[PDB]
Amino acid sequence: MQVFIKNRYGWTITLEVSPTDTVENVKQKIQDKEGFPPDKIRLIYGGKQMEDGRTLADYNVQKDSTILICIRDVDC
Amino acid sequence: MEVVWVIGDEAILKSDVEEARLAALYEGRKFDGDPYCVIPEELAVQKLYMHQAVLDSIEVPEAEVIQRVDYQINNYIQAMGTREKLEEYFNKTSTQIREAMRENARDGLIVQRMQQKLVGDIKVTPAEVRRYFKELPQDSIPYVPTQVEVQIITQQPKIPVAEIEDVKRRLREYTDRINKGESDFSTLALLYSEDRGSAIKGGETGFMGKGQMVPEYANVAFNLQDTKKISKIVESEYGFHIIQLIEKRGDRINTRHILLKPKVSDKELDEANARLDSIANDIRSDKFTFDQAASALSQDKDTRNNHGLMQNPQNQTAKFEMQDLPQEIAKVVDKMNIGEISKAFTMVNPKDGKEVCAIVKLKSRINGHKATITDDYQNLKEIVLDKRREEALQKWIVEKQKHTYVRINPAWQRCDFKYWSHPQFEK
Repeated sequence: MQVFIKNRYGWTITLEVSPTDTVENVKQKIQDKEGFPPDKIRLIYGGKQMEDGRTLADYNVQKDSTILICIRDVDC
Repeated sequence: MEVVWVIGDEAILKSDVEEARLAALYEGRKFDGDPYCVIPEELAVQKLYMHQAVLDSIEVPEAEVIQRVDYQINNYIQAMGTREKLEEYFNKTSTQIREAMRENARDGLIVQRMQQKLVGDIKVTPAEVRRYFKELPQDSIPYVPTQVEVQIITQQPKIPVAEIEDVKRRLREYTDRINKGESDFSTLALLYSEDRGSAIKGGETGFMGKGQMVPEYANVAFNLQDTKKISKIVESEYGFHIIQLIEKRGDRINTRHILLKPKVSDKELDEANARLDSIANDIRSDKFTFDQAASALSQDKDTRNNHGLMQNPQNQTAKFEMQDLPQEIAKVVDKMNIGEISKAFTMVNPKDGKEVCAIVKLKSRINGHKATITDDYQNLKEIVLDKRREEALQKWIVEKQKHTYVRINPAWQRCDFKYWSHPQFEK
């Protein structure tokens, strides 16, 4: 149950999730794997900024779909 | 036609529009108007500012640009944790990133100088501030977030003598082997120089004016008489150098160098924090005050002459919102009472990239509140100032475009533009 995380600069990882995962948790799964601080992470799907207190189901995040990332005070 | 908008002899392309729309996307901007129209117009307004800046010879010294870039990179490393992540995220070396960032930093600083010139003489009176706010709804009073004042004492960790000696030993050995034909300068720089950006070019800096080099390096480099002699060991803020001349070409010199950095260990960081904790203990004992300790003992150039009081670059005052603080200080201050002195902690200062050790005192904390004219004047005044500045710049844009060559792609003719009432649709 995996999705792609992508920024605007050639960087993309694959991240293991569940549709029941909250957004602040995927942001934790990224800090776990790559070390970025989640209070600074911004996630975007279908052009909407992902509210922390919601789930991938709530945004209809499908599998092998791409989530966009930027980081506050770095690139957004 | 890929051209959207011409300003003078500069074109805004559809690809430029797409990039700006994606930037707005990642920033999560919300648009009251049509972004198809709003964004190209914003790109054209930017070109008007740059255009006027050419006419008015508004220039930004390269020094100030590099300082802003270095400041941002350091903030970036703080946000990303490590330099190595930052490099992965942009998928570029720190020096490639510095290069890319300089254009945007220069242009940003040019526009800001252009705007200050255009609308810097705007003033507001207290009566005007009161009026602006009296004349608005109840739910639209500005909230002033919690703001702290913070005093700091900093000390660099001490490098053990044996480590400085080890660096000097290697530099004399590199010097010896190159002089004797046993090793070439470029190979030793590739292998050993810790200036990453020049090392991969066999130590070559590229051409540089005297003021663009740290002074200890400039002194030594312009005294070099030929392309064979290796300079004496010279210490700079970056570490220890040996320098060889490549070419004097005009007023600027190209050199190659090998930079060695003495190592800071956990042992020296611990010892520095212990000296600072001892200083803190004397202040808690009232042997001397925090003000006196900062003025006598702190190595923080920016604050040591004013009792260690930190200055907020955001609002020009001593008042910080918690997010305007260096992240290591914010985290310590958050747990602190007024008047407390922190345990000593290691941080990376954002102005130079160097690990330093610090203690901070919480001078004051003012909890969040609705603003009042009596006690939050500066806060309310800045709001009103910024609105009057904005109104002046909008009026200026309308005058400037009437005196500038402009052409708009006719696929945008249905747009309601802010600043152009009857634009010419040729290009």
